[PDB]
Amino acid sequence: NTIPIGIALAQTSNVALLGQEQVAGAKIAEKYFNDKGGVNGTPIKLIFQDTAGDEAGTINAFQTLINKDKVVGIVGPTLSQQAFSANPIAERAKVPVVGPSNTAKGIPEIGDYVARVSAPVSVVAPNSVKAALKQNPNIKKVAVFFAQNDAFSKSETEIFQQTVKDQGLELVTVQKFQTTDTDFQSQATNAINLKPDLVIISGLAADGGNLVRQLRELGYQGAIIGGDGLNTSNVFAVCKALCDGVLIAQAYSPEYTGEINKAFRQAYVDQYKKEPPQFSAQAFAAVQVYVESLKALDTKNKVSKIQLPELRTELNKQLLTGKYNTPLGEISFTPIGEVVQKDFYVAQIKMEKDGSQGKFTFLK
Ligand SMILES: CC(C)[C@H](N)C(=O)O
Ligand SMILES: [Mg+2]
Repeated sequence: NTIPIGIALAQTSNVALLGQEQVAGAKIAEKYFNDKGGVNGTPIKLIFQDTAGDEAGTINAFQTLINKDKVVGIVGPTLSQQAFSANPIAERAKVPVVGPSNTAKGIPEIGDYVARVSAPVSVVAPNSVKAALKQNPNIKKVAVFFAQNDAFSKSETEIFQQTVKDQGLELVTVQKFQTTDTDFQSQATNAINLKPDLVIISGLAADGGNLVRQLRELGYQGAIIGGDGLNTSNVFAVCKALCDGVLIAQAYSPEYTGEINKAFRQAYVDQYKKEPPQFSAQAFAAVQVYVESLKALDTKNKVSKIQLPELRTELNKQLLTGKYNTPLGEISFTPIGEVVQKDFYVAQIKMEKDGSQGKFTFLK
């Protein structure tokens, strides 16, 4: 006997350039927690249902997990775009959802069954603008790009634009693109003609990487910030040496000294031969929230005897009250499921000259 927890992430499509790191973190969590006896001796069982890259696929994944797989709760989905469509399904069904990486404004507000462990754009994004200004205090002109079809990108770009204004900088253009575009020559040229000192990009990974590469190809030599959708080593293949120097805010640091981060990091590095990325740590934290909440609930009200609808409702109630020492740091939730988290960072892509290898360097 095991306790089923649903994992609904993008395992296919270009959205999997983000989702695959989340899957990796979830699997590390499953082993970590099951090796510790699961829920008071009862193992958990992660049930993975691929969402693919759109809303329909996410809705289908959620419905399958809820109805066929009888899960006690869901971790997912990957994108805020998917969450706004699918999370109401879980809300209506009274099944908890813990978002690992949905950072758009409004996610926890979807309902009483929706929480997230991922700090939102309003607190994450401004960090990278400040870091760019530290590296070049003479930045004056800023060009902004965003994916107009993606909910998170639209939410993130508003924060970047407001931050640019509040820092007293000149916003010289806002250019739009689609996440499915591969070519950005006209937008990139129109921005470059305005002589920006800083370029900020809110898109996802393939699109963001292609845009970075093209800006450099077209002669742009200024600073570049990527938003959360570029926050993956999967961009390295796309922009190669021309990824070098891109600044990306972080809601996780491998060097954070919390005991569980040490264990998570060691497990990750031993397997993948590089530092754990933010998305992996966030997925681990989401699974941790479920395991620790299930343990607390089970101690007070043995879960093997609770029928599923009540188990789901009691688990949701429990998780919202918990405090968790996770790889992300000490976190908890507001009464509506927003994460409470203290520390943020900025990292910078450092490519090797040949362009075939790189890493994220954390700024001090
Ligand atoms: C990069 C992506 C996972 C983004 N944080 C979102 O909310 O969709
Ligand atoms: Mg909520």
